[PDB]
Amino acid sequence: GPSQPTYPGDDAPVEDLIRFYNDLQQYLNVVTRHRY
Amino acid sequence: GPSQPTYPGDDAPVEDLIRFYNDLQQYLNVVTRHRY
Ligand SMILES: [Zn+2]
Ligand SMILES: [Zn+2]
Repeated sequence: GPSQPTYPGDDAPVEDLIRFYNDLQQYLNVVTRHRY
Repeated sequence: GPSQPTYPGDDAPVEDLIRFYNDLQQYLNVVTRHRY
């Protein structure tokens, strides 16, 4: 599956936290075998 | 709004990454003024 996303840091702009959130969602969906 | 969640670390168990994901979602919804 996808490799584990890198956390962009506490001080990242909101746009980058949103990007990380989306990548983390995808990662967790694959790890849990639930790609919906 | 809620304070910014603390990242639990790359090596956290999946359950804790899910918990962080949910807390981050709530945080981002409030920051973007879109609590749906
Ligand atoms: Zn892979
Ligand atoms: Zn507050």
